[PDB]
Amino acid sequence: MKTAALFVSKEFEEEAIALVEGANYKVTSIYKLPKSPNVKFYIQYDKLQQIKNDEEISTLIIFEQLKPRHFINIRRELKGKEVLDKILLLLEIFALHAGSKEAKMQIELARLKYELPIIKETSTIKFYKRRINKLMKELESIKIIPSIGIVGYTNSGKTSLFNSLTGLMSPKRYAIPINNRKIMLVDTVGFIRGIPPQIVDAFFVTLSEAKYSDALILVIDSTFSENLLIETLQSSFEILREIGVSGKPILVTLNKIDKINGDLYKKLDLVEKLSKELYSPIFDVIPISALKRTNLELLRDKIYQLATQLS
Ligand SMILES: Nc1nc2c(ncn2[C@@H]2O[C@H](COP(=O)(O)OP(=O)(O)O)[C@@H](O)[C@H]2O)c(=O)[nH]1
Ligand SMILES: [Mg+2]
Repeated sequence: MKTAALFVSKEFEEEAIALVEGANYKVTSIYKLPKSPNVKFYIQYDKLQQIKNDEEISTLIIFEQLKPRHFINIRRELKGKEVLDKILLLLEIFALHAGSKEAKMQIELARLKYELPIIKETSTIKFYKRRINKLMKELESIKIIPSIGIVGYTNSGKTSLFNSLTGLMSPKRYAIPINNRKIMLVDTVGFIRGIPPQIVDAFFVTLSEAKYSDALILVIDSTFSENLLIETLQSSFEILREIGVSGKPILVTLNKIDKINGDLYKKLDLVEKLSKELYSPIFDVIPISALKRTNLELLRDKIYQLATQLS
């Protein structure tokens, strides 16, 4: 596929894996961040030589923000093999999920702005600012069958749910038949934790495409403690309100129920009471396991009923 070597702290590893896969990479190797980073190469020189020459690794991904000197030196070595740091990784995730011209322009504006300090540390500078100025110009100027979008935080199992329904391009829109009805399933970008300031506008503009969909499926990790559940739901419904989602039916799926080892009904009833406190209209709240294929027919049937309600 696209294979990545990923450098990440233990604290972020789980999260960064799910991010790398949202950027359509397979993680084929994982290393901690270097204790004592290399002034030139950030990662160790011998490691960089191995990755340089390993035709099974297409891309180096470092879950941190790299200095311009690191980019210059890494890109030199890799010789056409790609390096993403954390900002460029998330811009890649956005680029793969964005279908609108406005989002595409914000992503490109961010990527241009991020290259500037790299070029400055290396006329080209002038070429880049003219494009940056043009896009900013055009952005300030633009400012003046049923579709169900899948939303939720990273690692909640949005891709697992989509794959499971589809039986599986960018952006990912995939029509499926349920009974006698055709339904368009839309992979929206996730809610993302810890978004670097530089890319917040590209993030929100990409996410705000969720308002194109007739209805939404909101995916929530059931393994979360009760107070983490409350917070996740408060923040999901916070964000949806602020991007201008209003009156769209929302089907909430409490996922990963297989991994709960614990009280599913109390979790379910908490999620249901709270989601209905925070938002209207809630279509329904159901428990599933997208991995273990638990309650998939329930999910199926509820997507069909919701599609019947929309039509
Ligand atoms: N145990 C369990 N794991 C799941 C389930 N759904 C997804 N996952 C896993 O959790 C991680 C996040 O899943 P993914 O579908 O990519 O989440 P996303 O970042 O929101 O798209 C992946 O390792 C999935 O295999 C589930 O129902 N149960
Ligand atoms: Mg995913």
